[PDB]
Amino acid sequence: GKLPPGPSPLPVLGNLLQMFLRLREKYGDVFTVYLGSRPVVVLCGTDAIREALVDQAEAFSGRGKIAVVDPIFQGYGVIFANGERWRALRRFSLATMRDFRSVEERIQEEARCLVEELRKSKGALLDNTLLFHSITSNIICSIVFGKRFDYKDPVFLRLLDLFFQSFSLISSFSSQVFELFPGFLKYFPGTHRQIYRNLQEINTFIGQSVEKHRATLDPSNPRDFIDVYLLRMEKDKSDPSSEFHHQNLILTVLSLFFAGTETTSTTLRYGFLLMLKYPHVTERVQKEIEQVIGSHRPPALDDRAKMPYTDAVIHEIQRLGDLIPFGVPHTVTKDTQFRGYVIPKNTEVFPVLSSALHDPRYFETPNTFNPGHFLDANGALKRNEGFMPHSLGKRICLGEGIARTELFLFFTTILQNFSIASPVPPEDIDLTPRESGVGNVPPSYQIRFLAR
Ligand code: HEM
Ligand SMILES: Clc1ccc(-c2cnc[nH]2)cc1
Repeated sequence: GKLPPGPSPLPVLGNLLQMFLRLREKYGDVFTVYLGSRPVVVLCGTDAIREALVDQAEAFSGRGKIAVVDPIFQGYGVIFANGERWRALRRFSLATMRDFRSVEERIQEEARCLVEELRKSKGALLDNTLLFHSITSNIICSIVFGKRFDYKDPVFLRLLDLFFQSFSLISSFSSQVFELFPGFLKYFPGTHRQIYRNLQEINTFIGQSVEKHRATLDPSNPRDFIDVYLLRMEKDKSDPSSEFHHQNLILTVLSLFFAGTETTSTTLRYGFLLMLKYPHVTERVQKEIEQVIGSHRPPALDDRAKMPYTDAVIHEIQRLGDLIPFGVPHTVTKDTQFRGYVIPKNTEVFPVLSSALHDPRYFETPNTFNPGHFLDANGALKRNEGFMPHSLGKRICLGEGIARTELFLFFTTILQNFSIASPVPPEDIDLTPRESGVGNVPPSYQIRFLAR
């Protein structure tokens, strides 16, 4: 057969001289795009993403490559694995992170520390970027290492700087050009060398933690993901077919930090910029916190079901946020039939999540902040099929539950204790991203946390 429609490519440049959502109106919801010397099928709109990821879930359950980090991951780890490797790691990961209320108690604890830290500034202007990277890194440190770090620790901070520098280098023009031609640019200096060095330095720290965990291991009292994985690693020691080896341990742990920090942190950074721009919304979240939780006890995950306005605001922050606008690349596991077109085995697929989050079928005002998008006539929370910020299908975000608990407990715990102000008036606040790509990031801003 033939691949979906699209612009006619060129020998090596592919469709370079024709550069996803731009091409949609001419070719359609599903089209073929050549990113140099490789073809990609793009899925635009809620229904075409749902058709592929939900209706043909096993076929679209493959994972593609991100050329700038593929030299680190090399198909290992829970995010970038495929086939049996992926199934075994994902199954083990859901099971272990589910075995350790404790993720909620640790998020509550991390929110109590954040309040304590914001209270020391005493209403001073600060850039919350570093503290939001720190609380989301501390939830994973707690899960994978069985402990958290102090916000003023220089070991912790040196690893964050180096790590968050990598996300900025990944979602950049330099790295975007690398994706189009990495078989040629790998031989020259570029951001790929810095991304490589920064993630190798974090892998070295993970490797040290794993040997320290093994050296202090109590097999009858596992305390975290690494301990559990080391016990599965000694169980499967005899089987050479086992996926539970050292290379998958380091790159699974890296995968959880790579995925579990940047995006949640930015969601919180973006949310506080919207709460600065729309104080009537922040005031209303505080009114709802005051009625359900009050001012003495801290927020708990059970409070969310009784706080639909706050819950709707958080949905709208993720929707308008649109942090992963093209999704994480997929691949077809076989030669698939899709809308009359034939997608050959191993072809890369891009579920353009942004086109679902801004779909005018499901959102009255797609480009405007409207918490009413998730509230019905009775003031109750309603969800629609356009809301897919964590994607869907078999590759659906493994930390969806963690991420959603973090946003609830950090937004409400901060707002119960603090009000916010900025030198920029609400009407002059801009929400333009700082660096687009695999991970959206908004512009840096200043904010005061005023104790109540
Ligand atoms: C607001 C925060 C977050 C957002 C918007 C988000 C979004 C996404 C998206 C769009 C994908 C791609 C799914 C696909 O390939 O179709 C994904 C995958 C993934 N997420 Fe997240 N995520 C968030 C937080 C987290 C957290 C906190 C964790 C870890 C605790 C995590 C772990 C993962 C993993 C391991 C994958 C790969 C799943 C697989 O390939 O099987 N994420 N996420
Ligand atoms: Cl290349 C890439 C891979 C995974 C993520 C991710 C998963 N969940 C949150 N972030 C982001 C970017």
